[PDB]
Formats: sequence, C-alpha cells, structure tokens
Amino acid sequence: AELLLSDNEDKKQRIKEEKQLKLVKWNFQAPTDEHISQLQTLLGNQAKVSLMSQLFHKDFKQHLAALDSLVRLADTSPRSLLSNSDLLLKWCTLRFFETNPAALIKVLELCKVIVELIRDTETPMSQEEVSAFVPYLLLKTGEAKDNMRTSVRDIVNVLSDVVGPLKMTPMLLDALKSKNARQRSECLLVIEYYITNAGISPLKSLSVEKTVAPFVGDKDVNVRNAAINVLVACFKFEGDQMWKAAGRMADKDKSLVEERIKRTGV
Repeated sequence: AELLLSDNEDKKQRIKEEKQLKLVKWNFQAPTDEHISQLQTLLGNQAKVSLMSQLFHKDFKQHLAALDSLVRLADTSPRSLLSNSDLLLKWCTLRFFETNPAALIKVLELCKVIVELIRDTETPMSQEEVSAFVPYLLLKTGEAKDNMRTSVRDIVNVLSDVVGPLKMTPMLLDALKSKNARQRSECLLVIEYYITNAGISPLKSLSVEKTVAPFVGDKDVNVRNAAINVLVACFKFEGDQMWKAAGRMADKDKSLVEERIKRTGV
C-alpha cells in the first residue's frame, strides 16, 4: 500500500543542493512566489497529489485536512514526517504569515510532533533546516493569546534540546530587533532560562550581556523585567564581570538591576 508521504533519504540531497547554491534560501521577510513554487516542487517529489492539493489550496479549510492527515502519520508512518521534516516545517512557516487561529493551533501541533520525533530519534538538524524554521517560529512568540505563546515556547524548548543554546541564542538575540514587544520579552525569557540552567560561560562569544543591557530601558514592562532577569542570571555565574561585559548603562537602569540582585539574594 502507498504512503501518503515518502520515507526516503532525499533530505540529504536537499541539504546538499542548498549548500551548492542550487536552492533558494528560506530567508524571506514575507513569503514570495519563488519560495512557494520551490517548496511545491520539492514536496511534489515526496507527497501524493491528494495531499499536495490540500497543502497548496487557498482554503484554510483544506489546510486543516492536510494537517489532520499529517498529524496522524505520527502514529502510522512517523519516518515519513522525519524524512520530510525540512519541507513540512517550511510549509508551516507559510502558515505563520496568515491570521487564522484555528489553523495556527493545528500547525503548532504538527511542529511539536515533528521536533519531538527529531529529538527522540536523535536526528541531526542541519544549520540550513534550523535557520529555515526557527526565525519564523519566533515571530509567533508575539501572539496575543497566552495559550498560543505557551505552545510556541514548548516547541522552542524541544528545539533548544536538539539545537543547543549556543546555536539558538544568535536567533533569539536577532529576535530582539522586533517591533513586537511580546516577541522581545518571550525571547529574553528563553535566554534567561539557558543561563539559569547552563550558565553564561557557554555563551561568551555571543555578547549576551551587552546586547541585552539596552533592553532594561525598553518601553515595555515585560521586556524590561526579562532583560533585568537575564543580567541577574549572568551575575549569579560571573559576578562583576557581568557589569564589564554589559558596558555603559544608564545610571537608573543599572540601579534597577542592582536592586534585583540585592533582592534575589536576601
């Protein structure tokens, strides 16, 4: 009987073709016809046309049907999801640009299943696969609903295990350039968790203290509080080196951080 979605090793061929500059890089600001057509060609070589017709419909409806079929493969053909993880995660990023909460819930459920299978099987994720997915998933950290931010962070927590703090942090730092204050604060909270659990030393080449310090002065209280807590987490590991690494801070920003240190240690 035929699989709805292939189980082969064509992922290696896709990664190699991208490195050979024979695939366009999934690094757009917003999806373009060129990226969608490339994905549709690559997925067309892996998926039955009835899945393909749903995947590239307009009709959010028709996406839910594809998502249901794909989520069920986790039970019946999990190697299909693994073999095609890079293409499925790219299709999910296209869904990150639409506003439709019902579809989003099911997209995130698919993303969760895929990153759990990658983690559990110890499947390596290439830099290309990571970069194609994570920067767009981080957009959804700015979702207005608290349960939606939670679902996104649960996927980030699996990827942090697969990818590791050192390779995740540059994308989390880059996310701070966002206009969306929920995205900036949620991204700081992930950095805070890395430092609390593994220390600042593994992250030393990244200039975390200095990049994060200006956000103690952010307009948004959640960003300020998380930025303060990143610097306090650093302090706990490296003491006054935190201050050297951070560089010049507004005097009043520095007092807020000093008071937080004082209070968390009484």
